[PDB]
Amino acid sequence: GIVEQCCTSICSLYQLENYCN
Amino acid sequence: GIVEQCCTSICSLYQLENYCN
Amino acid sequence: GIVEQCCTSICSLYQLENYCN
Amino acid sequence: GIVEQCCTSICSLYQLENYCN
Amino acid sequence: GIVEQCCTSICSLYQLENYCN
Amino acid sequence: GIVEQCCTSICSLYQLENYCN
Amino acid sequence: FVNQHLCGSHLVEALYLVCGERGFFYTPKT
Amino acid sequence: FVNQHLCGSHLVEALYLVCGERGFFYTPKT
Amino acid sequence: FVNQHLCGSHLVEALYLVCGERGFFYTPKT
Amino acid sequence: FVNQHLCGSHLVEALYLVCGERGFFYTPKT
Amino acid sequence: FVNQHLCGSHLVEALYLVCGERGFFYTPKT
Amino acid sequence: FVNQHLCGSHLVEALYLVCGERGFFYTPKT
Ligand SMILES: [Cl-]
Ligand SMILES: [Cl-]
Ligand SMILES: [Zn+2]
Ligand SMILES: [Zn+2]
Repeated sequence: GIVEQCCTSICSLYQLENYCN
Repeated sequence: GIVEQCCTSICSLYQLENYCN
Repeated sequence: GIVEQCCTSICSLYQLENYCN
Repeated sequence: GIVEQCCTSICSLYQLENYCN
Repeated sequence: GIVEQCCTSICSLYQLENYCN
Repeated sequence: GIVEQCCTSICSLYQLENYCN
Repeated sequence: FVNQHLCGSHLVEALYLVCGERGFFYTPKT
Repeated sequence: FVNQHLCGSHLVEALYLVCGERGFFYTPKT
Repeated sequence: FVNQHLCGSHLVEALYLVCGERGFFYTPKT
Repeated sequence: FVNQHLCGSHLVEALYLVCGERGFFYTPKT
Repeated sequence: FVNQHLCGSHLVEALYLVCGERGFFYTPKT
Repeated sequence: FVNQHLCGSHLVEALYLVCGERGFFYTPKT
């Protein structure tokens, strides 16, 4: 998931924004 | 400057990009 | 909520666990 | 010690609490 | 103490070294 | 540069200070 | 442990610390 | 914005900055 | 995204997040 | 609470959150 | 270098930075 | 002061603490 992806790979702020409430 | 824009007043992530190189 | 419980007022690490999944 | 253990292995908050004054 | 020296009033990095072991 | 050196190797605060404005 | 004011990023850092793999929600609107 | 390499609590900081008052949920695997 | 107060180290952490490899300048005198 | 994997300054943050007003001592090897 | 207000977690992060392997004590009661 | 091993946002924190009101520029390779 995002937690793993940002750490093992890269992730974008736009992808992060999907986890906002 | 950035402190006035983002700390004293509020700024978006986009405004923060104003201070990228 | 958490901000009122832990920022505005103070909370323990145990109260913080209230917001775990 | 704790500094190494938390980093090379894992450590618990309870173990951390032993370093409080 | 450190809080009075560095938080309440201001301190340099050198004064911070006062609290090293 | 400094960003890489501090991360891949080590760097000192004195070296860091060269990046101050 | 103790009770302190935990605000903003510090609050979420504390949640991360306290919840870790369980995960957590930070819902300031509440 | 640039892509991010974020581990541990740095992911939580980023979510915090990204989501602001909306807050967010942090849900690691396992 | 959102607008929040970003001060001090938090401001530079946000710049790091937002600029990353581009780099950035933090010039509070302005 | 969950177990922690904490390096560098993250250990110090954790000690800070754990100890609060008691403070703490940070004593790495060597 | 400079003088600034260093409080809370930021103070201990600064101590970690400044002391590193020497270690340090954070004793706010004093 | 001790030598530092600083990656990612930790470098930016350090620059922040080192430079204070002077601010600083963060310029990674590439
Ligand atoms: Cl703060
Ligand atoms: Cl890290
Ligand atoms: Zn802070
Ligand atoms: Zn880190």
